[PDB]
Amino acid sequence: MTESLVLSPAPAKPKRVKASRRSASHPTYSEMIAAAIRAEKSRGGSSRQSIQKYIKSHYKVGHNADLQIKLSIRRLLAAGVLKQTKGVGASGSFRLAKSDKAK
Amino acid sequence: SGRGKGGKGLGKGGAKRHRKVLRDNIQGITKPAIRRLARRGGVKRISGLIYEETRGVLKVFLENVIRDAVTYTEHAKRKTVTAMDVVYALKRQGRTLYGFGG
Amino acid sequence: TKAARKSAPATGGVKKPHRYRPGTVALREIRRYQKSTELLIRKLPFQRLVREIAQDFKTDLRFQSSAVMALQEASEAYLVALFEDTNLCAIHAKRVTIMPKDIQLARRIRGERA
Amino acid sequence: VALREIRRYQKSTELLIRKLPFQRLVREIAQDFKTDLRFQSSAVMALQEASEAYLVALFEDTNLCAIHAKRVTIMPKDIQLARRIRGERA
Repeated sequence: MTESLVLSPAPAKPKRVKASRRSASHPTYSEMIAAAIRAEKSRGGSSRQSIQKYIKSHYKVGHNADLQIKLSIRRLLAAGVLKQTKGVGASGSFRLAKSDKAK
Repeated sequence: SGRGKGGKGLGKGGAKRHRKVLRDNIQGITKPAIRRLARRGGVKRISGLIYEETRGVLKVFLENVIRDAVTYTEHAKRKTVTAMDVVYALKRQGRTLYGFGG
Repeated sequence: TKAARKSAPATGGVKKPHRYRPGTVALREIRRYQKSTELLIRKLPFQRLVREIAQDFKTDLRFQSSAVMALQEASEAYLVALFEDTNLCAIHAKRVTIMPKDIQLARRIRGERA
Repeated sequence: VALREIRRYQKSTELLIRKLPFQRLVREIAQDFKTDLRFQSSAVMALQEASEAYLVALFEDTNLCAIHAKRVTIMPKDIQLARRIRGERA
């Protein structure tokens, strides 16, 4: 049970992390990458070390930071809400689908 | 006519009743048939274009072999190509099949 | 928090069948078909095809069941040998997939593209 | 420069390997089979033309092997594929 067996020992993280009244942490659904991209400046896309940084503080590392980051990147790519820039000096520069200027 | 876009119901799309009288004769080799040939060749994954390419390659081989067969059959006035004719049309270049003959 | 509208929790995994991972079935399919000895393609779709091209080259003629088998086995081994030949071209191109780029190169070296 | 000399060899027909080193090479191979073997001048030159065109066809195929793999250079990997796929080596 991906939703019950693994979440049985993991109500501890929810009572302290994710959304709460007044200023709090962003949910895993959205703003984990979107708000990070909004907050960062002088980037032109977010690298892996970058994203792993901008998620500091109270957060579930577990196997989530190991694989669900890549899985969510692919999921958002399937959505099309993520724009990207390629290179090898930086492993990957992923941006939001911000329509301030038409592509 | 069709009660739905999908294949859940009766004959929404691709309802076929004509059996290759003058159509789809070349398309007698289906996708698993091409896959099975690839598997016997040790191929793990093939592309979409290989389905049409193999049929084109298949037509060339049969055409080249049967070009000799009609000449072989007409020469002996037999008008009925047998196992021997295929070997004669094959033994000349490569593909020397020992399965039938004699 | 069960949103019940977004599939990030993955909603439910109760009735999901045990499906093989992509490319894993090919591993077992290789061992099954290489050992297998059956005639790969059906006789009738092949039978009507060879008759048609023969009809174009020569007027109405008869066929024997042995002749159909001879054409099938030589043709099947011709493709299987080509498939292995293109398979070695696939790894040389550093990728598993096989496309006309693989077949065209294979048909050229072994004298077919002439 | 390398393609500059392509025109020279593809426009003019000539032997591209040294004459006597080929004669010495075939002699040393023949001596092991049978010592004191006598080679005719026409025979050694006839084998040279066949040998040269044998590699030209091999070098022609390996060129198309490279372009298949998004490559320009031909490497030992290319020569392995061409010989094996042709049935010459395996």
